[PDB]
Amino acid sequence: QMQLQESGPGLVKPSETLSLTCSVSGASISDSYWSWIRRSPGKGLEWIGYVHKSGDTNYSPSLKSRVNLSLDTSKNQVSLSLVAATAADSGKYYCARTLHGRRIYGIVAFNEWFTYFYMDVWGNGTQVTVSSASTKGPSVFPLAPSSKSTSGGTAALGCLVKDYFPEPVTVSWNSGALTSGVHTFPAVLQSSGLYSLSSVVTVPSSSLGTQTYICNVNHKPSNTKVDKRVEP
Amino acid sequence: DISVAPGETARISCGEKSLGSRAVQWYQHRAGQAPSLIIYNNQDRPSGIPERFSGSPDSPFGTTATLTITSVEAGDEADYYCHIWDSRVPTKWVFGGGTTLTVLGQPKAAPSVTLFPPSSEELQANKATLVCLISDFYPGAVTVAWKADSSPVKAGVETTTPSKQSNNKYAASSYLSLTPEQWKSHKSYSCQVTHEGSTVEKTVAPTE
Ligand SMILES: *[C@@H]1O[C@H](CO[C@@H]2O[C@@H](C)[C@@H](O)[C@@H](O)[C@@H]2O)[C@@H](O[C@@H]2O[C@H](CO)[C@@H](O[C@@H]3O[C@H](CO[C@H]4O[C@H](CO)[C@@H](O)[C@H](O)[C@@H]4O)[C@@H](O)[C@H](O[C@H]4O[C@H](CO)[C@@H](O)[C@H](O)[C@@H]4O[C@@H]4O[C@H](CO)[C@@H](O[C@@H]5O[C@H](CO[C@]6(C(=O)O)C[C@H](O)[C@@H](NC(C)=O)[C@H]([C@H](O)[C@H](O)CO)O6)[C@H](O)[C@H](O)[C@H]5O)[C@H](O)[C@H]4NC(C)=O)[C@@H]3O)[C@H](O)[C@H]2NC(C)=O)[C@H](O)[C@H]1NC(C)=O
Repeated sequence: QMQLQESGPGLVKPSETLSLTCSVSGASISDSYWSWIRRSPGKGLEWIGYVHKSGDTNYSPSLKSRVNLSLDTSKNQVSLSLVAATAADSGKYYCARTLHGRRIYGIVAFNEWFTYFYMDVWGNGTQVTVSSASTKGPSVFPLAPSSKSTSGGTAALGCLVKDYFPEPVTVSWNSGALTSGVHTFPAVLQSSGLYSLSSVVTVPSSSLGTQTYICNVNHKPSNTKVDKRVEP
Repeated sequence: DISVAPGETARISCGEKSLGSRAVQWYQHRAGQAPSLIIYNNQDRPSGIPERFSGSPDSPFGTTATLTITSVEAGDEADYYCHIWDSRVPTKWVFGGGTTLTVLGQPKAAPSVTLFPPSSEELQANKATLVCLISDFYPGAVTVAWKADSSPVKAGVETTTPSKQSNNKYAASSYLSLTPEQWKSHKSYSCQVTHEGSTVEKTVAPTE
């Protein structure tokens, strides 16, 4: 059937041009209108614009000055170009076939109709971050053992994986030899533009005496591997 | 943003009251999934969409568009957007709604909160991070306020949105970033997680 796939630089420095590509398979772009929609982390679904071979093409007024939707029949692709990108342009960008209908509520004669558009087929969306952030490896801090929050006989210890960029970070413990009781929290995107995550593992309190706990933080984006011994 | 049990009927209002005549589309945005058209032309269900999903009819004027989901199931937990097209109102480029329908497919679970103080290492590096780790709560909505001694702390707070852990319960993080000064000076700092009316509050102190 029709499948859509948005692709493009997942990360874009502010003022640079966000350009995305919707690759349509099992349908001609020429058979449909095409919309781009973004979900900005702020407020939900922003219909960016739509484009047809017709030339029936319109852009969100908030983006009209900056955006260029565009069809490439040979490449069978819808393309979005958003110049002068800012953090507000961060979000998941969806390509969608746009269908349309007439809503005829009076009589055509009195012009009592309108064309409405709707998107039946959406691509998965490609996340786009507009960030001044440059690749930064993580400071990894030990979260020394704490019994307060865990069940009896056990304690939580962790590694705070602080101020890295971009995603992702991988944390294992004792080189994967400790999987039981491990909870790696998803990262937080901070004001810094930087991510921090924590990974706690809950272990026998008895073992703090003897068992060595090393979290193995891996942040391939910066080719950093940290192995934090977490002591009590 | 509303919660219903499976089987209950979800009614979702979205957008202003109708001015002229409308074709309202509804879209369902399941977490991580692509959105899907679930209603077009006010009431018309696209092929595939179950009869459980009804839309609101065009007239009378002054009507609020309303998605009705009956016999709600877990698959219905999503964001729901109407896209209103009204004859006398300019074309909406931002989908109305974003109304998050939560399907309470399990009972309320109390948040487990772990709070870690700044590591020495961190303080050595002239930084200080309080880590609040919140886990195993349901539904996945918490509120996290930090307190220095007993005063609320505005800045330094970065809190993740919740995320499903494997056991279908939710987890979250809140970090409080401090200067070592800020940390060493207040007698305590508290991570207060409010979930579903109840509050867990962990506290740590520079004296450790
Ligand atoms: C748009 O987005 C869509 C939808 O996105 C999804 O939905 C969103 C909301 C979110 O959840 C996203 O994560 C989703 O992706 C997306 O389409 C999706 O694409 C996904 C992956 O890209 C698919 O994921 C799969 O999902 C299934 C479950 O699907 C059910 O639920 C789905 C989602 O919930 C739903 O979509 C479906 O309707 C369905 O109801 C899941 O099971 C899959 O998991 C496998 O695959 C991943 C990697 O793909 C892997 O990480 C997992 O561990 C798992 O791998 C399989 O693991 C099992 C168990 O371990 C293995 O079984 C064992 O196999 C061995 C074989 O041994 C080997 C060997 O090492 O020797 C393997 C060798 O390589 C092989 N050698 C050779 C030469 O072949 C051999 C060989 O196989 C035999 O030895 C020959 O005899 O052996 C033995 O058989 C053992 O006995 C056996 O136990 C498997 O082998 C292993 N296989 C694989 C393939 O790795 C997976 O996660 C989504 O389903 C899919 N959804 C849809 C609708 O398409 C889409 O991409 C996006 N659109 C685009 C294009 O942009």
